[PDB]
Amino acid sequence: AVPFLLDPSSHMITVISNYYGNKTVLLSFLEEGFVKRLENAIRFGSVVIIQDGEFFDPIISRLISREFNHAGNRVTVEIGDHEVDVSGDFKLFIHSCDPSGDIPIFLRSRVRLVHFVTNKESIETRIFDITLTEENAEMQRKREDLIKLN
Amino acid sequence: LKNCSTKEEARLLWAKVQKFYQKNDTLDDLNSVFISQSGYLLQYKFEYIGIPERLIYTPLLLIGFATLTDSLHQKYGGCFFGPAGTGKTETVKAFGQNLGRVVVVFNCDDSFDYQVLSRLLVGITQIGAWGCFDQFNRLDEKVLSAVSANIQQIQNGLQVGKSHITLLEEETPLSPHTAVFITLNPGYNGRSELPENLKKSFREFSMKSPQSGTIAEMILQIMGFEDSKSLASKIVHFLELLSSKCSSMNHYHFGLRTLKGVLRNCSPLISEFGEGEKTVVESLKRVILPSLGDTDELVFKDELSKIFDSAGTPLNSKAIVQCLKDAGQRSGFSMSEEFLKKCMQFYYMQKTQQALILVGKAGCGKTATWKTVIDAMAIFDGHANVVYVIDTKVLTKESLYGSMLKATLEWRDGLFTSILRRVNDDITGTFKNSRIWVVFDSDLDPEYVEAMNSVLDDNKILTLPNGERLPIPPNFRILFETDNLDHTTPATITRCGLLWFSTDVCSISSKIDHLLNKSYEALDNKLSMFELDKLKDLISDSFDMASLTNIFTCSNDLVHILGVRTFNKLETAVQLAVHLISSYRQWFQNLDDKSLKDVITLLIKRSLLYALAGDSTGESQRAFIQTINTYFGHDSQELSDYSTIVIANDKLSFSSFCSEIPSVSLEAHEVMRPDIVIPTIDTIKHEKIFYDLLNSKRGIILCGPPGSGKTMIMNNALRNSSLYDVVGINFSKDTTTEHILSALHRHTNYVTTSKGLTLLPKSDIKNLVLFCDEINLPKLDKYGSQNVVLFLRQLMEKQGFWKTPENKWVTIERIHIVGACNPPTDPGRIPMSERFTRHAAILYLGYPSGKSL
Amino acid sequence: CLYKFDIESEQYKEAVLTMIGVLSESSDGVPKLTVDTNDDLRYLWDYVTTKSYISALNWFKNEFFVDEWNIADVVANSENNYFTMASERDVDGTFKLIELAKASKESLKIIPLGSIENLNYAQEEISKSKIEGGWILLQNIQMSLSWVKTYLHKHVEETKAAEEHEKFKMFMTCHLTGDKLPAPLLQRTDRVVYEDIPGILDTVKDLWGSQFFTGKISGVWSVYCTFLLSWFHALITARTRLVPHGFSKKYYFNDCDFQFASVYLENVLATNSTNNIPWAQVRDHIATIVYGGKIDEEKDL
Amino acid sequence: FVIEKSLNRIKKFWKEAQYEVIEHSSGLKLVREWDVLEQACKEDLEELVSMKASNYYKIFEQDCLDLESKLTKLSEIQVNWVEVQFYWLDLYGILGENLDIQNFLPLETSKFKSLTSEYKMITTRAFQLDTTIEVIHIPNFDTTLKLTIDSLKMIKSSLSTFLERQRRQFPRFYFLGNDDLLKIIGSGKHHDQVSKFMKKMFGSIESIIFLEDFITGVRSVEGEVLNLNEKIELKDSIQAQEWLNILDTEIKLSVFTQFRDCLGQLKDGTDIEVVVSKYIFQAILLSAQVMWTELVEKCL
Amino acid sequence: LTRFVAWLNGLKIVQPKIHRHSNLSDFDMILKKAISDCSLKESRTCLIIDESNILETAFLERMNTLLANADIPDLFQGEEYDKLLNNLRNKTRSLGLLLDTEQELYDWFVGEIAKNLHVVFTICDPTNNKSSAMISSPALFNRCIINWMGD
Repeated sequence: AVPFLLDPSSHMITVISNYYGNKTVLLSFLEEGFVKRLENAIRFGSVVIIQDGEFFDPIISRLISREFNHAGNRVTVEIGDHEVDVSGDFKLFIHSCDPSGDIPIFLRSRVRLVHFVTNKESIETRIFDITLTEENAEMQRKREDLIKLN
Repeated sequence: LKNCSTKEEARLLWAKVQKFYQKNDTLDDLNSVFISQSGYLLQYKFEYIGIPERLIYTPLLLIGFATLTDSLHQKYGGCFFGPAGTGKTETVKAFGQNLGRVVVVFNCDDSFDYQVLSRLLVGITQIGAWGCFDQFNRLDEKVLSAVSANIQQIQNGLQVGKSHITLLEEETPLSPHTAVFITLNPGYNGRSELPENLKKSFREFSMKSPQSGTIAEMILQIMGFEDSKSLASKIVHFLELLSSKCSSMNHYHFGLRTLKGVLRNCSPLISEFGEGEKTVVESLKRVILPSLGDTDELVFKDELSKIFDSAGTPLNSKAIVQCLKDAGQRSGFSMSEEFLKKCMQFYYMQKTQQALILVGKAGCGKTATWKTVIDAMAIFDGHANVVYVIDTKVLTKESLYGSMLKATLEWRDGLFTSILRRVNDDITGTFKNSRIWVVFDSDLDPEYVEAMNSVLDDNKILTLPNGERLPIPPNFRILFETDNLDHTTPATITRCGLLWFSTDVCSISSKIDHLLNKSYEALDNKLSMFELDKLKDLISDSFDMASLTNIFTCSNDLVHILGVRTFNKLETAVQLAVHLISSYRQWFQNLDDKSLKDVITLLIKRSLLYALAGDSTGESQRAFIQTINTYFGHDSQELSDYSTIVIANDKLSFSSFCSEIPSVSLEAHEVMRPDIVIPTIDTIKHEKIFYDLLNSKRGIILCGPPGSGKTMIMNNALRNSSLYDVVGINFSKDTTTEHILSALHRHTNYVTTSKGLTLLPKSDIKNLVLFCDEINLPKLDKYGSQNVVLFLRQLMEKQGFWKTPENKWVTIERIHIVGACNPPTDPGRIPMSERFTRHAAILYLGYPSGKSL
Repeated sequence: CLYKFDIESEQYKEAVLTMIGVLSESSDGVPKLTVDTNDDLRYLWDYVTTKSYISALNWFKNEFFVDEWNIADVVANSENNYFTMASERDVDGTFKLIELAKASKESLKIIPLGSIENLNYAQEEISKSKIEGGWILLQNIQMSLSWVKTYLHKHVEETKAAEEHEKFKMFMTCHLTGDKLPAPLLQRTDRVVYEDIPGILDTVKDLWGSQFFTGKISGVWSVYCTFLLSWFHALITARTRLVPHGFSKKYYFNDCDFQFASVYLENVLATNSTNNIPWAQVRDHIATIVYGGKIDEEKDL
Repeated sequence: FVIEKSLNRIKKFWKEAQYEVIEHSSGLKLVREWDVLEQACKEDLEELVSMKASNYYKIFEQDCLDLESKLTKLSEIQVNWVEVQFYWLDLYGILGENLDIQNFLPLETSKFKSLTSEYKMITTRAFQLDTTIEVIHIPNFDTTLKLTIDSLKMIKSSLSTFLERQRRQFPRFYFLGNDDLLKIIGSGKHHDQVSKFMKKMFGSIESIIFLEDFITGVRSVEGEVLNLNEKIELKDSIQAQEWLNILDTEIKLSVFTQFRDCLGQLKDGTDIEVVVSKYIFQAILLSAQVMWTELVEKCL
Repeated sequence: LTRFVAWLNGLKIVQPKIHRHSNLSDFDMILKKAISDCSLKESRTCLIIDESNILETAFLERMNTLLANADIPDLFQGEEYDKLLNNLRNKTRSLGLLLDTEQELYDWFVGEIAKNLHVVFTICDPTNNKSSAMISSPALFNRCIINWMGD
C-alpha cells in the first residue's frame, strides 16, 4: 500500500530525496501541472513524493487503491479519463505537514499512516538518554555497541 | 464673552476660538491672511471652496479644530479615532474649509486600488493640498502596510523638512503645505489604532458623541431661534424622560440621532406654522409617536403636556380624512380609529420623510394602510402614483442593485436601478408631476440597505458600485414593509421614518365583509347581476357575527398544527363558502326558505370548520364540529363527521345522506403503480375538500408525516379531472427559485399579451397546479429568511414576480400553489414566516387509525 | 505545586491548595495547623492572613531558592548573536542595553527602524557589524513587521555563519501588547522581558536631567514650567499602571506628549506677559488636547 | 514500450494545431485563446523531458530530441508573439485612433505604424500556413517578435515618461489618471471638453465658462459663479498644462481680489445684504471672519 | 459488492470520476451522459455514488432531483431541450411508436430513465455531517432501500 508521512518539519522529504537521488520527483496536490506531471512520472518509473497530503483529489484513488487493468505486457490504470501505463520502477509517497488538517477517510483507510512528529513523550525518552549519559556513562556507552556488535 | 465672570475667563474662552487675522505689514498677498488658535498660527491658502454645507458650530468641533492645529504646528499628522457617525471626516473637511483648502477624501477599501492611491499621494505631495483617509482602519494587510510606509515617508520628510523624499521607490519633491489626516472607525475588538510607525507621526484624538443639549440649541438657533436655549433644554429633557418611562424596546432610539432627526423634521414644518415651540411639539408627535407602542403612546402624551403644552387642534383635519374615507369605501376596508390613526400618521410622515418603514405583525394591514394612503393622495393633490413593490430577499444584491460581469466588465442594470432611470433618464411621459413609491415587502437586512445608504443619507443620490451617482427626486419615496427589526442598524432606523403597528387595524366583521364583497366581484364575471343582488340580500339576512364571535374565540382553545392566527384565516373561510354557494346557486336549486337556508347554512358550516380547524388533529375537528353546531342556530342543520349533500343528476331532488363508498377491483399486475389509490372513508373526504379548496384558487398547504397520503391524495384527486394538470417539484435543504423556474419551462410558455405586459401561463389552455413537496425544508439566509418561500409568497399574493435576469415584471396566469410538508417540530424542519402561510389553507393529514391500514 | 504535591504528603497538598484558593476567590477553607511539622507553610499562611499579597506571591519564588538571573547574566551565559527583549510600552530596555554594553564590550550601536532611509541604513549596518563584531540594536522592530517577514526572516535564518562570525550580539525591541512576530524567528533568538519599573522620583529626575542639555533657549520662568511638567508626566505615567483604580483603562503617554506640552508652554510664555495668571488655560489645553486627547472615557478625563 | 504510444499521439496532436483568428476593426487579425495551445506545448515538452528517465528510449530518443528542439523554439516564439499581441492591442487604443494625440506625439506613432505594417505581414503569413507548428519554419519570426516587443516597450516607456512629466508640470493631473489625461491632451483644440474633468481634479468647481477666446471664470458643483479678474486668452499655440497652471494661479488671485474688495467694503460700514449679491461666498465669509475677530479683539 | 451484483444483473457500472478541481458542470455532464445512454441507447446503467463524490451541496440537489423526479429539468433546457427532443423522436420512431404531443415524448423519456437508471450510494460514517446530509434528504431516504454493513 502507499505510505503517508506526517512530519511538521519536512526533514523526511529530503531524507526520501536522498535515498532515491535523481529519480526523486517532487510534486504537490496544489500545483497546476500536477494532474499531468503524475501521469508522466507513473509512465517512466519516477519515485514521486506528493508534498501536501492534507488536500487530496480522488482522481488519484485508482492509484492509491491497487486497482489495475491487466494486459499482455502493459498494466494500465484510469486517472481522470486517461488510461496511463504503470512502470514497475514507480514508487509513491504522500507527505503532509500539519496533523490539524484532516485527510479524507478513504485515503486514511487505504494508506499506511506514519507520524514523524516530535511529541512530549519524546522528552520522556531523550531525558532518560541524557540522564544515563551523565550518570552512568559506561553502561550507556556499551548499550549501543551491544546491539551494533551483535 | 459677555456673560464671562472676569477678564481672565474671557481671554481663556477667546484663545480657544479661531481668530482670522490679517497682515497689513508685508507683501506676498496669498500669504497675508492667517489664523490663530490656542496660541498657534496657520497660514491661509486661497483655494476656492464653493458653498458646501457648513457644520454647526459646537464646542466639540472647536476642540477638534484645536487638536488638529496643535498637531499641525509641530508638523504632525492629524488623527481621530471614534465611532461611526461622529463626523470625524466632516471635522477634517470643515477644518480645511475654514483655512481655505479643498480636502480630498480617500474612501479606502471601497474597491479602491493602490496605484490610484499612490498617484493621489504624489499629486497631493506636489500640490500641497490636504489628504484625509476616511476610515483608515478598513484595509488589507498588504495595502495598509504599503500606504503606512508611504504616509510615514511623507510625515518624516515634513517633521525634518527634507526638500525631496523617497516614497514608492520614487524621489519626489514635497510641498511644506501638505498634511495628512486619518479617521479610525472601531472594528470588532474595539477602537483600532495606527500602525506602530505612524503612532510617532500622528496625534490620535479621541471622539465622543457631543452632549445633545449644545447641538440641539445650535440647530434650533439655525432653523429659527425664538427660544433656542429653552427649546433645546425641553427637547433633551423630554427625550431623556421618554427613555426613562417608556418600555425598553429594541427599535426604540431616543439618542442624539433621534433628536437630530426631529430637528431635520422641524425644518420643513417651520414653513407650515412658525419658529415656535408648537412646531417642536408637532415634529415630536410626527416622529416619535408612530414608533411607540400603545403602552408608551400615553407616556409620550403625558410627558409632552408636562414639559410643554402648545396646541389642541391640528391643521388639515377635514379634507385628508374625507379623502381617506372615499379611498377606503372603494378599496373595501373600514374606517376604524386605529386604521384612521395609522393612516394619518403615515400621511404626516410622508411629507417630511423620504424613506419610510412600516413594522407590525404579519398581515397587520400595513399593506392596506400605505396602499389606501397613496390612493387617497391621488385624490387630494391630483398627483398620480407609480408603485413598484419588490420582495427584498427574493433577489440577490447583483440582480437588484446591479451586477458587473467579471471578464467583459459589462455593467448591467439590475432591478432597483432599472426602475430609477425610468424617472431620471427618460421622463417622456408624466413622471415629473407623479409620485414614485418603491416598496420593499420581504425581510430587510443590513447587507441590502448598506448599498443604498447614500440614498438614506442627506445625499438623496444612489451610488453605483462603479461609474455613476443617480439623483432621486422628491417624488421618489422608499417604503419598507416587514415584520421584525432584529437585524437592522439603529443608524438605518434614524435615517428613515418609523411606523410601529401596535395591534391589528380593525375588527373581524369588517374584513369578513370586505372579503365577501371581493368574492361577489369575483363571481360577477360569471352568472347575472340580478342573481348577485339576491345573493347579497340573502347573505345580509343570514349571519350577523354574534354566532361567529364565540366560534372564533373557541378556535384559540384548540391544537393547531402549522399555526395561523384566527384573523388571517378569514380569507380561507369566506372564499370557499362563496364558491360552494355559487356552485349550488344555479341548475340545482330549490325555492323553500327553510330548506334553502338549511343548504346555505350547512355549506357555511363546512367551510367554517375547514377554515378554522382544517389544520387540527382531526380528532379535535370532530369536537369543533359540535362547537360549531352549538354556537350556530339550534334549528339550522347540524354538521356530522362525514356529512354530505346528495342531489339527483338530471332531475331535481333534495336530501342529505352520507358514507357511500364504491367498490374497486384490480388484477395482480396493478398492485404497485405511481397512480394507484384505494378509496376509503377518509380518501373521498380529503379529496373533496382538497378539490373545493383548489376551486377556490387559494394556496394549499398539506402538513403531516410522510406517506400519510399527502402525495397520494393530492395526485389522485387531480389525475382524475381534466381541469387541472399537475407539475411536481420536490424541495430539499437548499433549492433555488431557478430550480422551480427550470422545472416549469417544460410545461409553461411565455406570451406577450397586452393584458399583462409579459405573461407566463401554462403551455396548454387548462389550469396548471404546482406541487412543492417538503416546503419547510429549504434553508434560510444567515439572517434567518428563506428566499424560495418568499418567492412562493410573491407568486400567491402578487400573482407575479420579477424576472431575475431581464429585470421586468411578469404576471402568472392560472397557476396555483400547492405544497406538502412535515410538522415544524420534526428535526431538520424550518419554521416558515406567517406572511407566507397567511394566503394559504392548511390541511392536516395523519396516519389512518392503524385499523384502516 | 508540581514538585511538592508529588514529594511531600497529601496533607501538605490539600493545605497549599486551600491556601491558593484563598489567594484566589475559590474558597476560604480551614488550614491544617501542625506545629513544627511545616513551618514554611505556616509562614506562608502568616503571609496570607495579614492581607499582604505581593510577599505571599513571592513566597513561591523564594521556595525554589534560586538566584534569579539578570538580563546581563543571561546575555553573558548565552552564546547566541540574536536577542529579542520585549517589554510593555511603559518602559524600554534601550537604556538598560546601553548600560549593559558600556560596562563590558562597549561597541554600542542603536538603529531606528523608521523610514525607508532608516531601513536601508539598518540592513547595511547589520551585514557590516556582524563582520566587524559590534553590538547592534533594532529599535521597536514591530513597526516594520512587513520588512521582517521578508528580510530579517531570511537574514537571521541564513546567518548560521553569524555564529561563525566574530563575537557579536544583535538585539531587537518588541512590545507584548502589539503586532505578533513569527514564532520560528522568535524561537531562533533568545527571549527576554524587560520589567524594570522606575519610581516616581526617579522618573522625575530622569526627565529633568535631559532638559539642561539643550543649553539655555528659554527664560528663567520656563525652567519652573519644565519642572512642573516633569513632575506631572511622572505622576501620570505612575498612575497608568493601576488600571482598575486610578484610570479606567490602561493608557500610554509617550515622550511625545511631554514634547507637545513643553512646546505649548514655551509658546504661551513667548506670547503672554510675564504675569503668572495665564495658568487658567494651561490646564484646559493640556487636560483636553495634549494629554486628554487620547482619553475616551469621562472618568479618566 | 509506451514511448511510441505517446509520441504517436503527440505528433497527431501537433499536426492538427489550429489558431482561432478573427479580424478587428483595422486590417490586423487577432489570435484568440492563446493559453490552450501554449499550455499544451509546455505539457508535451515536460512529457518529452520525463521520457528521459525511462530505460526503453535510448535508441528511441533522437526523434524525440528533434521534437524537443522544435517545440522549445515554438514556445520561444509563443511568449514573444503573445506579448506583442497584448502590447500592440494596448497601444492601439491609445495611438491608433486619435489624430490629436498623434499630432502631440508624432514620433511614437511614426514608429507605431511602421511596426504595425510588418506585424500585419507576419500575422497574415503565419496564419495562411495552416499549421501552428510550421510557423517555426517561417524565417525571422523569433527575432522579429523580440525586437517588436522591444519597440513596443520603448514606445510605452516614452509614453509613460511623457505622461508622468506632464503630471509633474501640472500636478492636478495626478488626480485624474491615464485615460482622462489622454482625453484632455486630445480635446485641447476644443478647450470645452475639459470642464467635465475639472470636477474631479479640483473637487470644488464643476465647469468652466468660456467666451471661446477668453475664460470669464468657472462655476462650482454647488452653483455659485466665480469670475476671474484677468480672463485668460486661448489660442491653438497653447498646451493644456500651460493654461491649466495659469488658471490654477488666477483662481487664487481672484479669490484674494474679491476677499479684499469685500473686506474694504464692509470696513466702511456697508451692510452685508448688499455684499451678498455680488461677491462669492468664500470671499465674504473670510472678510466677515476677519472683521469679526478684529472688532471682538477691540471689544475685549 | 455493488459492482459485483450490478455485473451479475448485466448493468453498466458508472462511477463518477471526480476530483478536487471538479466543477458542477462536469458532474452535470456525467449525469447527462448516463441519462442519455439509459434512454437514447438503452444501456441499463448502475450509478454508484460515494460520500467523497459529493463535493458541494448542489451535487446533492442534482441527485435529489434525479431520484424524487425521474429526470433533471436543469440539464436539458433551452437549446439542449430541442436537441434532446429531436434525438428522442429519432429513437421513438426507431422503437416503432410515434408520440403526438410534446409531453408524451418526455413522459416516455422519464419512464425509460426510471426503468434503466439504478443508483446505489456508498456512504461511510453517518456521524459525519457531510454524510448525515445524505440520509437527511427526504428524496434519497424515501426512494432508496437502506442497508447496514457497519462493522
